[PDB]
Amino acid sequence: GVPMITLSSGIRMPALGMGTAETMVKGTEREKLAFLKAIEVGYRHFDTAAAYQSEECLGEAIAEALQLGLIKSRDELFITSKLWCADAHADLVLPALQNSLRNLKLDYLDLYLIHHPVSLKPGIPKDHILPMDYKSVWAAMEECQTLGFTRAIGVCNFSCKKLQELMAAAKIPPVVNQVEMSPTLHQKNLREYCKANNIMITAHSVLGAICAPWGSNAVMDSKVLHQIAVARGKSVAQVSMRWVYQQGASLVVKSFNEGRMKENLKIFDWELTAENMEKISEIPQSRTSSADFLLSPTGPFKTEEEFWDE
Repeated sequence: GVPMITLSSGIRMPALGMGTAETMVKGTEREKLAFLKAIEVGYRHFDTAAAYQSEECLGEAIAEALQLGLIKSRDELFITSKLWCADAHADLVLPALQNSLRNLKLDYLDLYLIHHPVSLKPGIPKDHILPMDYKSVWAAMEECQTLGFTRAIGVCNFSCKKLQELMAAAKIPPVVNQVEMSPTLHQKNLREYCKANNIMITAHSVLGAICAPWGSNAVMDSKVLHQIAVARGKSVAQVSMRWVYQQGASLVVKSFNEGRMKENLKIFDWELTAENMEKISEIPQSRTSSADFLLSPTGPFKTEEEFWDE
């Protein structure tokens, strides 16, 4: 099945997880049925965020998955949620996590991440984007683990530069850095630093977010990946996701239909040859998921090069 990844703290992590559609609107009951279907197919790692108001759909799906005997216990699952920038302030982190736990109908999370390396004024508007205090927020994240409300803590979309900034006063180092990674964004430099510090790389937007406004077609319409997919008898989607795992990375994928989420679990039964990786290593680079919704002429980051340090 899905291999387990041993994180730096000893916590086991299912290498392949399923995320939630990045819609900052309410949750549909078709989302809940998709989560329940993933559990029935064989997914145990699920990745949500408080910014998408879809946690209650995952909480309902977990509850019904236990009712239907699909899983026998909650400790069979690896639930992850993220801290929204509006609550990315010291005294506001623990109320934020306890709210996500009440929405999820859970008592603890398996992993708690910081969504973006920025803060927001508690109330996209560009006047509200505020520079993050990495030391005080991470200390609150560190307390969230000590009190038992989460088993591990991490970060999302953190550059190698900003990681060292958070690693300075860190008592509990980040276990996971969830960043964009695909055959069009190799992240060699970031994966080089995280490997030497035992930070796990979890890849989002493995397919370039073809369905989102901030996405592109650089992965799904790649004629390089098409050629490999036919040689190996796979789809373009499985070639990209196999590449991420074969680089020693975790990955969260968004599955809107039972056809794809059944095929996604088959990336662990085959292997890309040595050339296949060399032909992919020379693919031109293009970052899809842009933080231009977080770029403010008044805030900490005003260009794409400052947010990503590239």
